[PDB]
Amino acid sequence: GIREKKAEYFAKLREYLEEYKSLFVVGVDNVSSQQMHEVRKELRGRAVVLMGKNTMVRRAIRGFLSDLPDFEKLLPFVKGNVGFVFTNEPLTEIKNVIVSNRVAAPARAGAVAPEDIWVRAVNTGMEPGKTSFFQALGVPTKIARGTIEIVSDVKVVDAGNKVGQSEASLLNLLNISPFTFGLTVVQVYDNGQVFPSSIL
Amino acid sequence: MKYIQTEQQIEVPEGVTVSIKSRIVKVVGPRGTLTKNLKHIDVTFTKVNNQLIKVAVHNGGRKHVAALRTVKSLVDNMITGVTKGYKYKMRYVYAHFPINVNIVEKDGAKFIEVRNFLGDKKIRNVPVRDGVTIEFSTNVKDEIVLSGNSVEDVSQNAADLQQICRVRNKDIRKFLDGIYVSHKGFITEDL
Amino acid sequence: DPNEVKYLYLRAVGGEVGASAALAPKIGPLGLSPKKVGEDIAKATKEFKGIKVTVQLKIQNRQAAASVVPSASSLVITALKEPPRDRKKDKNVKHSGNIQLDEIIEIARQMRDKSFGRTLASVTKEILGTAQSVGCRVDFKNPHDIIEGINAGEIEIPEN
Amino acid sequence: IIEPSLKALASKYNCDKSVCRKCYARLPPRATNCRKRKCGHTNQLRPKKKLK
RNA sequence: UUCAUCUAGACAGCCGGACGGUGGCCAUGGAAGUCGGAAUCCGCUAAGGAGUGUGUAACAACUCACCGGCCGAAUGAACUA
Ligand SMILES: [Mg+2]
Ligand SMILES: [Zn+2]
Repeated sequence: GIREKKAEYFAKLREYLEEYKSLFVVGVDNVSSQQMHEVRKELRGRAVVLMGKNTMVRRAIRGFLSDLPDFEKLLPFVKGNVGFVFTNEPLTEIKNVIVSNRVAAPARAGAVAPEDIWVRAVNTGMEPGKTSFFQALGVPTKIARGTIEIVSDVKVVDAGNKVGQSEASLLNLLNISPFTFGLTVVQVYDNGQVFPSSIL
Repeated sequence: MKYIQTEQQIEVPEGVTVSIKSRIVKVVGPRGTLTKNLKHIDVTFTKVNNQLIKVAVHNGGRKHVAALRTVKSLVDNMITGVTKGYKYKMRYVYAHFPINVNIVEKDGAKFIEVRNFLGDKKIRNVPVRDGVTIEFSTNVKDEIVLSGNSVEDVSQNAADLQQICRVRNKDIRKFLDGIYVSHKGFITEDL
Repeated sequence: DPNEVKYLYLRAVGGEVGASAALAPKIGPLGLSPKKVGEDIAKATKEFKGIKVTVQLKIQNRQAAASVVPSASSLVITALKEPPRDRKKDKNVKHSGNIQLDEIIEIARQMRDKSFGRTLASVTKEILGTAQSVGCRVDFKNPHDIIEGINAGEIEIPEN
Repeated sequence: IIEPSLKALASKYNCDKSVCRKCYARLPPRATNCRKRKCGHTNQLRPKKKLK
């Protein structure tokens, strides 16, 4: 019975193509449902977020490419967890609304670092017992009456580089959040031609 | 059901040469050469392009074709084992009694010596199997690095280190003392 | 220590001076007299006597400011308009009094801001949805049926 | 006193397992059948009783 | 043998998520899904149970049904002798 179940979804994507003239293909990776749950709230009425599994979607376009052939450039850009934010309103205000949600989540395990962390001088307050992290990674520090003291800005990891388990676990109890969480606009489909979101 | 023909592919990287007789596999790589006898498995190897070898069984039963995938895994371990190497990380677990472990030589035998295990006055002796290197890694408290070409020698000797430190006459659930492998990886980082 | 502001969202029994055995374990640590919390809650929750209603407390560096959060489940109980219940002896009190369609809307309208629903019709479904668990009958019409009627269009929900 | 990570690691080998009900044999935590022939390779398994 | 899932993307795996009304209703001192009693809702949704579990005095905190990427072709359940 999945066929009639799947087909109804197939129709819903079809309709959005005609009336909505733009898209925001966004790299929504590493966002909670809770966080993404409020994302729907602000978008009320102005726009909508359409998403499905790429497997059916990429085929589904081909069936729609029969009459609307202007979707070739989408094919490479449809990879991973990506949402089609169809747009019938000025594109600039869309992203501004979208980028708003920027909850920095502290040292999320597994997450790839999006920022060149500058570890400025911070007195930890951490106990001597757990300091095994500190000694293992070098991290010149001094346990001053229990309170460890970060000396100076050192970039252990950089943007786009996975934080190693050692520092990743170490950074958690320090509660610094380099992992600003937000829907990451990669490209923008505009009236027949998808362009990188960077420009907009 | 006696599958007519079952095939598996073993990938050969550029820097390795493999010479296999009837069942005697000789893999030659950057850090050494490893050998194994496969006379008990009754399989067929054949080249494809000198960078891919096919291992084949014709008329294989449910049990017989099961060993085919083993041979792929068993040989592939050498291919990555002579190129990228094997290292098992061990931590000691001790509540009160620190585990006194070091390297001692008796008649040139390179025995790993253990003292004071849970207050035990036995001196535990575990041989270091041929080819595995034993080293105490600093920057991590109570950690051993066990490395070598062959996964069989490194892992089994690693198990023998674990097996000699079983707690006796006691609640294993609370007296959690022992030496346990913490990580199973490759010696070369991200190679 | 003037400044530090802290929120302490927690429901409290209405129209009564709260149970000392339940507020002291939690409120006490934050430096507030047990007597004070009851009088603030009791008068604020007077109309909600015998009804546990969610009440946030603005807590300002050893100071308090209570505020009854407009909880949908708590507020719908008010809609049934039941004077103080003798719950002490009235075991299994089933608040199923009848309520006209509009009264759901105004509770729903109160929840329009916080709920993300595109329509009050969707919002009414939630307040109907809670009333399903609450058990209230809605103008002698099943809340599930009304919710279908919301989709079916027979009961025209005012947009405002 | 052992560090909790080390305690969990030791329990992975000492406690985080299952037991054959008919055989009392110690079996891997997610094994489906008993490994010892004395119990008929039974699927009657129970979790290892935890601390307290 | 019967029934199901399957290139309109199957199972497995790394995990690729797991909200809101709401701390649903009665009682337990304390049960916030998860000690017990009644019924098993709606909304955003790709989807999330008035909750399969661990668990807290209660929260909490994980974890799981549900599917929340990637790889790419057969698989799952119950019975039969
Ligand atoms: Mg005893
Ligand atoms: Zn058994």
